[PDB]
Amino acid sequence: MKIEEGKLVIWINGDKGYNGLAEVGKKFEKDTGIKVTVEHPDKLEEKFPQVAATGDGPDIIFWAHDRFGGYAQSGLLAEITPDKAFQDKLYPFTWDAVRYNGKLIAYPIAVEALSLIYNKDLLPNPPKTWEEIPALDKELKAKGKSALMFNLQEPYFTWPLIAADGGYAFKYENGKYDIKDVGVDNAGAKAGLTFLVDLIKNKHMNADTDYSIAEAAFNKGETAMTINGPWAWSNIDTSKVNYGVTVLPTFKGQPSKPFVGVLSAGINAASPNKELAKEFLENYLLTDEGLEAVNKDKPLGAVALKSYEEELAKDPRIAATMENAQKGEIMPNIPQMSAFWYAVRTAVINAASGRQTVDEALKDAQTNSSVLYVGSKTKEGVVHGVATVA
Ligand SMILES: OC[C@H]1O[C@H](O[C@H]2[C@H](O)[C@@H](O)[C@@H](O)O[C@@H]2CO)[C@H](O)[C@@H](O)[C@@H]1O
Repeated sequence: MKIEEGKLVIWINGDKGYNGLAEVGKKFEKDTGIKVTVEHPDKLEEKFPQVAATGDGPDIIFWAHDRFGGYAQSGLLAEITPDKAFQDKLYPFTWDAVRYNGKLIAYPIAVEALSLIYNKDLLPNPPKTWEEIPALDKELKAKGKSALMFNLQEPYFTWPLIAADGGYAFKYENGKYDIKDVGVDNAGAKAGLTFLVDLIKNKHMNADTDYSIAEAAFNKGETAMTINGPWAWSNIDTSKVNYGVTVLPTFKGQPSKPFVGVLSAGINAASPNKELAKEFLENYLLTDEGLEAVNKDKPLGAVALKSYEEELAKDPRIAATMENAQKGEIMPNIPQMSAFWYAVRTAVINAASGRQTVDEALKDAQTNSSVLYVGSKTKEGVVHGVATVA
């Protein structure tokens, strides 16, 4: 087989606590002799389905739940078999996130949402509104700093602002998402993206800023604010910055609405190690000690495991995560999410760079948002012979 029998290969995004996860893997190996190798490939959410479609890849894939319906529909995921006693250990909300066509398709790990992160020494009183950011930036620029830097390459980070005044992905009614009813080019979405583009045109932000650039600037103390998730807190702890984590600014008086993700672990349908993967996930990772090892590396957010309590008091950063999560919406897990995200990525990048107007960018994204992975689609070469055209 392509996937090696008798070991586990696990893929997780490079922003998460892969070192802590590897520690859990080493404990599994110490107890059972089964080697666990953790990797963090680039473009994971795309690499996984490409390799899994050919029966290759990791035994276990970690990503937010929104990608998993597409993976399931394409036959890339094993059926998971947690018993009732195991299911009882995790919050019902988190199982809901990984339920697709009635089946649980992955193990939920933790709830993630973006928050506003700010430097208390530069900015003891962070802005309550998006609208006050230009004036704040002007003052900071005179002091050799800037107001705000965050990743402008992934639409996840701009979505909270696009959604604030009325943008939405897929309409949800009567227990169903309507894939023909998209909210990407409505008045609310246009208002939010226009605000973002104005920030860039007015030199308060730079369209080229990505995750690494924003993190480096915030953690060096060059910018007063950033927008990020729980995984980012570890590096800020290491930094010299005295930081707060708080509610995102409002726009037109309405809350920013981050899309809430549940980090989840799926088992590759091609894996010959499905029972090993179940043992590892249920009995090693989704335990107080397992989650602690990952969380101590990079924070997970609000974990799915009911029993977990490694602190004496609440973590105010988690409280802020939850406040933002409650203001936002849970991502759909439907297969159409990949098309939505590709479309909105294009719109934000093109509007931010000036390649298109906001109206044109969102018009296209609306059209483009409204099975995914099979060998004969995902293979990089041709599958028919040239002779066929004769
Ligand atoms: O930007 C589109 C992207 O958004 C989400 O990905 C997040 C992920 O959920 C977070 O955990 C964070 O760590 O990384 C990503 C942002 O760069 C969706 O989950 C993903 O499918 C989508 O492509």
